[PDB]
Amino acid sequence: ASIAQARKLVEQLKMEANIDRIKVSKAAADLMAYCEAHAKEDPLLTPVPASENPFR
Amino acid sequence: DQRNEEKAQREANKKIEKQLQKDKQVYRATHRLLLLGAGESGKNTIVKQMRILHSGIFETKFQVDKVNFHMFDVGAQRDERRKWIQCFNDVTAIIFVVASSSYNQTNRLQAALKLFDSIWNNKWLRDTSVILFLNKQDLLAEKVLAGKSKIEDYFPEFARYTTPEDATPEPGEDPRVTRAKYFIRDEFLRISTASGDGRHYCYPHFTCAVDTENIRRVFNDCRDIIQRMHLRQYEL
Amino acid sequence: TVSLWETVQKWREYRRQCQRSLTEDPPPATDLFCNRTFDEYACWPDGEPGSFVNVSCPWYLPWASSVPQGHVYRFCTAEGLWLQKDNSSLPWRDLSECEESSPEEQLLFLYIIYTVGYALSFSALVIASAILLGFRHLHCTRNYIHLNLFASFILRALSVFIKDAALKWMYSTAAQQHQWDGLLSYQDSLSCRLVFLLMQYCVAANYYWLLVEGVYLYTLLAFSVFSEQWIFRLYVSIGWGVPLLFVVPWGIVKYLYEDEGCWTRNSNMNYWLIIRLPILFAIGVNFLIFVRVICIVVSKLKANDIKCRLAKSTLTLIPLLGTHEVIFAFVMDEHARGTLRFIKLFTELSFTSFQGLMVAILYCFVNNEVQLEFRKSWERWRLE
Amino acid sequence: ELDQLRQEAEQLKNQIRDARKACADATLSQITNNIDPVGRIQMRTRRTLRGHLAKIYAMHWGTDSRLLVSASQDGKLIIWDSYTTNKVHAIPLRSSWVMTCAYAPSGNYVACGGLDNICSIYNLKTREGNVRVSRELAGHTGYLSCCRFLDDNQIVTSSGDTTCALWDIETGQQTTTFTGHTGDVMSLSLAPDTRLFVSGACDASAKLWDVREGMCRQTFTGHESDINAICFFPNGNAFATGSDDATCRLFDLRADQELMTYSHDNIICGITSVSFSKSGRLLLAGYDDFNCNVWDALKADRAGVLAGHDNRVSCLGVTDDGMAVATGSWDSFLKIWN
Amino acid sequence: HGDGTFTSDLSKQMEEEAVRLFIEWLKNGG
Amino acid sequence: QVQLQESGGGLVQPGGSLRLSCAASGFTFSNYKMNWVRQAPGKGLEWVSDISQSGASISYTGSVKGRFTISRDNAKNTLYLQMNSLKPEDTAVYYCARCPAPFTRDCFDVTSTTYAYRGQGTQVTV
Repeated sequence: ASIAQARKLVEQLKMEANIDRIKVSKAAADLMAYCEAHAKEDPLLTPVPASENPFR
Repeated sequence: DQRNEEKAQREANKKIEKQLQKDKQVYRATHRLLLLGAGESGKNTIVKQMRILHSGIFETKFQVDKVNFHMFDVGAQRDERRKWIQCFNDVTAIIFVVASSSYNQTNRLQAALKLFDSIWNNKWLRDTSVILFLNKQDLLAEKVLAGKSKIEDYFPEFARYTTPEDATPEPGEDPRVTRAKYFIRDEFLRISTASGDGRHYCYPHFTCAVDTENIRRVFNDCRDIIQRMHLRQYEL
Repeated sequence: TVSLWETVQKWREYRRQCQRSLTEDPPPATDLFCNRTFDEYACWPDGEPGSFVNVSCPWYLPWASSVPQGHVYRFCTAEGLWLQKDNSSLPWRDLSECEESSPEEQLLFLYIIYTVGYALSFSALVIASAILLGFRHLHCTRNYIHLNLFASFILRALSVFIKDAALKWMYSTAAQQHQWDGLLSYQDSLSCRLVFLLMQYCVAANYYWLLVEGVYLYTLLAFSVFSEQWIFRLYVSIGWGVPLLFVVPWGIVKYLYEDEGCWTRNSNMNYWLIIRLPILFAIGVNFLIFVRVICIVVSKLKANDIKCRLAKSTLTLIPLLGTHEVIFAFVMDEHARGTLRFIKLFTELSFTSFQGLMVAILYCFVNNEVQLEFRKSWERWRLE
Repeated sequence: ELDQLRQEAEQLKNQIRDARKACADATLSQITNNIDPVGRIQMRTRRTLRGHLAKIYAMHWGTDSRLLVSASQDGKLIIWDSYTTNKVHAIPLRSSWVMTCAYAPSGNYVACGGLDNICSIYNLKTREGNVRVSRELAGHTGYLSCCRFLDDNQIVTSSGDTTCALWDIETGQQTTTFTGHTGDVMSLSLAPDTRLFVSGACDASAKLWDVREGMCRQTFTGHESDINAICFFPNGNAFATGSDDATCRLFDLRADQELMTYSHDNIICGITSVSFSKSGRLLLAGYDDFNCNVWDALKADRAGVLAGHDNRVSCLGVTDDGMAVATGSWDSFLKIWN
Repeated sequence: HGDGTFTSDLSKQMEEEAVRLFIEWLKNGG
Repeated sequence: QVQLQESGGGLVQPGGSLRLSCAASGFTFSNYKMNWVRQAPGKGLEWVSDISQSGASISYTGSVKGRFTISRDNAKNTLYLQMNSLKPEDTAVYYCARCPAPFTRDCFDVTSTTYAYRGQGTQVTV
């Protein structure tokens, strides 16, 4: 049984091995670009006036 | 219009508040208990005797002197408890059942002591009292009277241990049986008297699986737990 | 004892027959005689010139009965006139035979003590009441009972301040001059009586909220579990409404049979028992609760330095139930005399005046929960 | 041989670490250093929803950003109108030990579960008008920690038996089982397209699952202790995890590695709940020390604190329209923040 | 109670003082 | 990634010593309370010894008192178990286990059958 989980574990690592990984700088840029593209429509980031705030 | 809607919503809100207030009276009138024990602790026999006198979790409800008790027994959960133990942070007490004859899994009693230590020193269970059931007392007596036990082998401190003066031996009890009993209790009280700090308390009891006094023992500890809580709030 | 109103009635009665004497009595038929007069004190019959004029002690005096064989004398001579006092216009008169016939400082000492005590208790409790009300996390049945107890202490202190002022307005220079003239004064007024009726209710209400504190604490420990809503209704009803059941009958009895002195002087002690006995009942029951709680406390400490913790517990529990009253409570007013009366009044007045201050400190200011709130509020504001 | 298999997994382990290291050009903090700080984020308690008797483990916002469901250990599900603070429903639970709740996107159903090992489905829109149980999904051998609806007929559950399950609610059966975790699965988070979901477990790792294929695409490590909370970034290409090691971390799916850590020396308690703001610039985390910390998700700076709760902050939720945040707590109160 | 007993004793003391003052006034020809 | 590597096991005659080392990586070693557990053939997992974050508080199971000593070096991120005068019943696989959460007095589940923060043990035969 301990062998059985080992072979299943190795097979899982095979799938995780054969994946395409983008560059971290490229990944960081996408999250950076996304937050900038949606900054104006974030009510918590930009405090909205107390006329369209339902909790105000 | 909108006023018809919002008045309807307040009409629905008051039916809920009326029902929630009723539920609050029942919730405060019931004492919730977590029954924790190893499989070979005798805890299942304990649940069975209370059932005749009156699944990821099993619940039993017993009433002592018109006081409601709701006891919850874990079933079909893994031995990993560090997450689901936090659900019982506000029970009246945790009933920890220990097989006291299990020192001879090599050392079940040392495992029971480690579990009690983790329960006692968990940040979310700091205010939760523990009722300690030292269960296999009949089996402990029979084992230690035969001379094959050798508690010193698993607990070398038992060689130099002496029965405390305040010990109350049961009638006909051999002093060796009495001495073995109180040593294991003092194993648990060494953990409990450290870090208790007058917020939660340990109520050890020498039990057997078929004791009819067990529901009374739980009832008397719960009333002591409630009284100590009230006296703490009054700074008494 | 004789009152100012009863004295002015007799003196005005006294003036009426005397003025009849100055007219109905026949002339002396002898010339060169000292003429009959009436000063504001004594009625003077005319006398033969050359000897004393004998008139008894005026009977309107409260001490007139204590001097039955008293006689005011007056002397006129063949000059035909009375002899005036030296360097004075008014005639000479000898009144030693009819002469007038410290509780003040001790009662001043007492008034100063409880006025200071009640003022400090009043100040601390309004601060403490705000603290319990301010923090929403402190809102519970226990603190609701405490808040009603704070109100009873605050109302009692206020009723004392109003009561003390009413006694001053009742014995002022104008009030005296008005009862001398026979004119209506603050004493006749109905606002005067409700002031001392207010004292009786507020003092009794404070005693019955000390009773509710004990009864509520008893139920928690007696393990008696109840509908927490109905429980509270019965408790507010007892704390504020039960005193009405014996204070209103006291006012009714006072208004019908002893309506004098603005309901201040306990002339008939049976009528004063209408308020005292129900208060004694609350004191006695709350003292039994005190014993039963300490008996519970000692059992808990025996299981887990008993004395220092028992002392802290006994000393902190005393103001919450007012158990300092049981010392002199069963020593009735009818029998407390001399230094016994002063000591009984001193403990009762001094300890109860500072009891509100004690309660505000031991149950709000040193309270761990209250201290936790100001620490975290300081921490929350520190995060700004 | 077990040792031969054990060594082969270790060797591949090294290659995946080398592959991850090869793609590490610059830290996200280096890319983001030129961005302006968001400043001090000052949020106040606009609402306090009261009515739960015992502590709250779970809340979930409705897709209307107005209704929300919360689960308390008193055995109650309460659906609130957050605008009016009026309660719409009070659903009594058969098992009081509830650990999770979900609100269906349609608004017609809620789900809850806990120590009974069951996902109970509730119909909010019955003909009679009384909320009744639609289904009980049984098959987990450990407690349910999290559940999220995909639609009215599919829900994904995570369990203390170390598995995740996809359910067909009509038949009440598990169509797919997600295995590969070794500890309790504590939390799950669906991708915005609901084609994938991530789970964080007590093995200190996070896994990305393909719903239709029912297989683990990726496993993410870097945390030291149990992961309690997980949430996708809004674009669906990243997610954040909160752990008992007292840190939050951001993982990028396509970079296949940890991207940033959110921690401070003053913080030594675990994170219970995490959620992103609407644009993903703010990461909000509930903590064991009764507080919520607002993080600058791009700069790893504490932008703010929510400091209202008197007990453990157990659950978190940001509305779909981004207007408000809800915090549930062990003090039995829900707070709404702007 | 002590408040009622203190007030009663003080009112009797004040009453007698007012009574004495009224007589002390008469001798002054008021 | 949390990883614990045990070494130093072997075959020793009774009364002979062994020193076990646990190389730790992937966590702040100084923040955690460390454990030693064994598993004898045919039996369950058994707690042996634990050491606190600084190395001050130490506990043992009674069967190894005065016989095994537990030591930690936070600088090198290593856990030690010096075993003296071994007995045949000490024969087991010895696991280095870490307590699940940092800065905690309680230590839950380290003897569970599928505990995560436990290494692959080293065999000791006496």
